[PDB]
Amino acid sequence: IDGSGNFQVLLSDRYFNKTCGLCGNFNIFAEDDFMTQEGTLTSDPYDFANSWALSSGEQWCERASPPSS
Amino acid sequence: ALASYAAACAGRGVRVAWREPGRCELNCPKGQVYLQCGTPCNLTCRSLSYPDEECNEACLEGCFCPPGLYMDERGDCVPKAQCPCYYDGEIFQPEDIFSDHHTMCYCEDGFMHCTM
Amino acid sequence: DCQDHSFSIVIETVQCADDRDAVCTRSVTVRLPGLHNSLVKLKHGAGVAMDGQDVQLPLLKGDLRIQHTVTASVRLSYGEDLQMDWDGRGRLLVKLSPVYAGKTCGLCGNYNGNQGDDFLTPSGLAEPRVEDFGNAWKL
Amino acid sequence: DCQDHSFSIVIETVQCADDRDAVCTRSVTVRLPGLHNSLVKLKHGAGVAMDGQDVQLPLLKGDLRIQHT
Amino acid sequence: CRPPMVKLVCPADNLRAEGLECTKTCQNYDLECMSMGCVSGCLCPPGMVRHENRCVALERCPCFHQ
Ligand SMILES: *[C@@H]1O[C@H](CO)[C@@H](O)[C@H](O)[C@H]1NC(C)=O
Ligand SMILES: *[C@@H]1O[C@H](CO)[C@@H](O)[C@H](O)[C@H]1NC(C)=O
Ligand SMILES: [Ca+2]
Ligand SMILES: [Ca+2]
Repeated sequence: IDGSGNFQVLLSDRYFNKTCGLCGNFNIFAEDDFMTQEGTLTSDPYDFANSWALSSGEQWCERASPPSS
Repeated sequence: ALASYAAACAGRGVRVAWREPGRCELNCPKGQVYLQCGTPCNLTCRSLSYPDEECNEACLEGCFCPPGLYMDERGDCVPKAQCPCYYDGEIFQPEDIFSDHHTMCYCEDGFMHCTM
Repeated sequence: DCQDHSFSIVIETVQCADDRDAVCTRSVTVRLPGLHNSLVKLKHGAGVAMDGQDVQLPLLKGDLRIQHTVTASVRLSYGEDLQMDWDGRGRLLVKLSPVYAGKTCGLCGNYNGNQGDDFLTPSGLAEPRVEDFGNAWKL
Repeated sequence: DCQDHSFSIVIETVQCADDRDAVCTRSVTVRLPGLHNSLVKLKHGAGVAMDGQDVQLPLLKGDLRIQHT
Repeated sequence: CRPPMVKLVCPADNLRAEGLECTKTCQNYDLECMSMGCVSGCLCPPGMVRHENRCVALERCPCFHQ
């Protein structure tokens, strides 16, 4: 994390074609990295990225929507 | 007998009040408004899930709700974006998800947003 | 019933909550050969729909009764033996009289006293795993 | 219709209010040969019963619509 | 539609006909198959069951242990 608040992660080789999270699967092809948690593929960013939310007791979350501005 | 005449007049365009405290005023249930013509093509949460069926209605003098709200299935008119979603026969609930084998559907506001 | 063919219950499940392991049930459909040939779907709300037509409760027929309950649910009944409960959000209970004491083939198992043979497939042998157990009752 | 036989309407009237001249109407039955042979009964409440079985509104069929207003 | 067995589409009275929705394989043969309504399609004749490739004689589909 910088002074500005920018995040960065650097993974290794032994996780090729195995990572699954929001930074997308780790593969050479750059066209199939919006696969939802159910295993299917979509095109909508928010439909893809609302499937990876985590809830923890007190904190409950709704469905996020793109800003209309 | 009085209201039959008033209804006959309205078919010819004449609007008339004829109702005062001391006669048969509609005694509308609480949470609703007696207000005159309100062109009902909404005020039911069904109309939100099916937005493309029809809208050609005349004036009716019914019970309605303030212009920010909708009526619930069981009869209350409190909800705004708290009222359920309708789908192929069934009835779902705000913030629900399901995925059988073909489609992925959730429901935000009063509509579905099925994909696939 | 699996012996005299007097009823059959079939459930439909679909996955909820955008997650790998959360799988729910939508609807239950009951079949009663005594009532000619009746299909009585039970839907996600409190809905009942016999032979395709949504109906308004309570319902009375030759030996069948459907009716609301106090706590906003349904209650299907048949003559003195069968009984069901179903409230919207996938929670079904099914009571059954001692008349069908050993004659039942389904995902609930036959109805004798031993729980040691409850993974019994339609072929005849009992499985050791639960995964291969339920892949045998697909339609 | 009486010329092509497309529909037929019948009303049932009974006496009310324990008097000589107070007569009312209870129910209406409509027969539509277009819908095979459908009998729709309109009852003293707001209830509707098609072919003996009550229905819950709204109803949609071939060209037939019944709904609360 | 495709040989060597005959095809039916629908009688469509109130939809009892067993269409493509209910194809008796050698795992579903005895089960209480559902029927949402007749759908026009293709099927092997009644004295037959489908296997992974096509429909092969009833007396030769395996019985499944684990
Ligand atoms: C990633 O793994 C899956 C499953 O093993 C495989 O089908 C796919 O071909 C792999 N992708 C690459 C680029 O090797
Ligand atoms: C309902 O439809 C009327 C017709 O135009 C419209 O004026 C109104 O804003 C709509 N919504 C409500 C809540 O009345
Ligand atoms: Ca990728
Ligand atoms: Ca047992």
